[PDB]
Amino acid sequence: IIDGAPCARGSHPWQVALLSGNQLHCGGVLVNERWVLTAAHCKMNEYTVHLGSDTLGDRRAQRIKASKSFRHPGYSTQTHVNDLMLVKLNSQARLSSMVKKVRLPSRCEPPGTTCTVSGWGTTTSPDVTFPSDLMCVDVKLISPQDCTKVYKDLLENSMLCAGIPDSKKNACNGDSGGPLVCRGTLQGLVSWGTFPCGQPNDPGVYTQVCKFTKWINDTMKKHR
Ligand SMILES: *C[C@@](*)(O)[C@H](Cc1ccccc1)NC(=O)[C@@H]1CCCN1C(=O)[C@H](C)NC(=O)[C@H](C)NC(=O)CCC(=O)O
Repeated sequence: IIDGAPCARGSHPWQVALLSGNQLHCGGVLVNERWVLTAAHCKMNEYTVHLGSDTLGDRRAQRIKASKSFRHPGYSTQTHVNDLMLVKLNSQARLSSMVKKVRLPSRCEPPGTTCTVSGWGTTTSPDVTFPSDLMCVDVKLISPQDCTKVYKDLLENSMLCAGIPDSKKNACNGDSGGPLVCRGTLQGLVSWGTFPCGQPNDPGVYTQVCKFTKWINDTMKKHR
């Protein structure tokens, strides 16, 4: 997260981190006791899931191994369209005041809506600086017509843009799969942006979750 600040303590109980061993790979969100929702470009053979603490690497944080993951069938490693994936935990997560299921959307929030994106991604770019505390930044949803002016052919229908005019506030490497919450529901998952990160007027791009609830629900039902 670029130009942000530590998220409010305990305000993101559904935020998880996908680790490679004990090293940050991507962010993610807890859907239920057995599933984490994240970005498809974060695909790995297996993962270690961090839950229950705003401090990445917290010795007292819950840790669960995940061996199975399933990317949306329409995902492209080329364009990153449909950049979402479901990761199945090997054992069910222990829910508590600090580990909760995220609230999935029933509708899409309109352009201009103020939202919050979080993650343990780098706070600087290209030079990397990884925070120990979960970082947050508020951004506003940008209409597709307005975002297309910037990204043109890079933009696809199920991608959602968000940012603040003339501001560096944005997501960066390590934040993928992370939550973009607007007025109580998960509206996006961090997907991509420009490099270096934080270039003013270059919106952050997210997978628009309100377009995928059917797939998310059916996929979980499928793997029991
Ligand atoms: C995987 C996830 O952690 C990460 C999060 C992120 C979000 C915003 C900026 C940087 C990183 N997402 C990615 O890494 C995605 C998927 C891999 C490629 N990717 C990118 O965001 C890459 C770095 N962006 C680009 O390639 C963009 C389209 N190009 C440019 O920025 C170069 C052209 C220009 O600068 O205009």
